[PDB]
Amino acid sequence: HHWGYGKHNGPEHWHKDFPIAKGERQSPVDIDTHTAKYDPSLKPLSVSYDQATSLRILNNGHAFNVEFDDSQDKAVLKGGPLDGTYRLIQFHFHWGSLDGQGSEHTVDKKKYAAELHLVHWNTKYGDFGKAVQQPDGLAVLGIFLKVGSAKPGLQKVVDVLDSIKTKGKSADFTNFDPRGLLPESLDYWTYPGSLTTPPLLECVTWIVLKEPISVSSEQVLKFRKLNFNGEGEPEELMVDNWRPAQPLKNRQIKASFK
Ligand SMILES: CC(C)c1cccc(=O)c(O)c1
Ligand SMILES: [Zn+2]
Repeated sequence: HHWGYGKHNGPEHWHKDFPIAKGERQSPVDIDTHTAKYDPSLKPLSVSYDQATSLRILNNGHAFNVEFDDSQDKAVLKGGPLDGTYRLIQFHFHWGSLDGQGSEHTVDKKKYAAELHLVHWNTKYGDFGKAVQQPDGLAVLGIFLKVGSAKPGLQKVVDVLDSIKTKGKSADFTNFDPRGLLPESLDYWTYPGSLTTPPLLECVTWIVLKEPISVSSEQVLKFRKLNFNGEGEPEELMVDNWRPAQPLKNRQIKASFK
């Protein structure tokens, strides 16, 4: 009876195994565009993905993760609110059963169909496992997905999903270029928060882009054909793998843009 996104093991239950669920810097949050503060001290984000090396795609039972070689500084995030260099380890999405929900962060209470998380860890901590123990360990770049025109740079991902339908399945996934998932603008909001799944550790500088990417209805429909279950177990569609907005508490969201 481990955590998940059902009635009996979903977000309202997580605090029993993971008490930090009710902590002081949990994610996601609603982004109130009118009360976010423009911060002129914030730097442009530096997204350096030209040498990114993707390796594998994995159904981990709650998402599909596209994994990168993080054994060197090949795909790094810097600048913005960060001090130091953060290496890309993996990206994944959170999505809904319907186009009107699926994002974790919301914008003036608006839910997008999905949210992309590009996960990076602070190289001064040496590895991801160590980084998650630290208040500045991770930098997650969050990008909203709306349904409309297809995102061509997403289709290679969509096309391999039928090979990792069930929990624990993996497939080789080389030469995928994550630059193909980024919007035009790197205008962002930023705040200190947490992993949005167990263990809910409070180790994340969130960087949420203002501009959504468009994906097609067919693209997101293919996300919804994945399974939470293992092969040979009863079929539970992998949908609604998002945590709702948490209390902002003693935090202010900062904007990079006016
Ligand atoms: C694999 C889990 C712990 C995780 C790690 C890091 C970032 C995320 O956005 C997320 O949803 C989940
Ligand atoms: Zn995530």
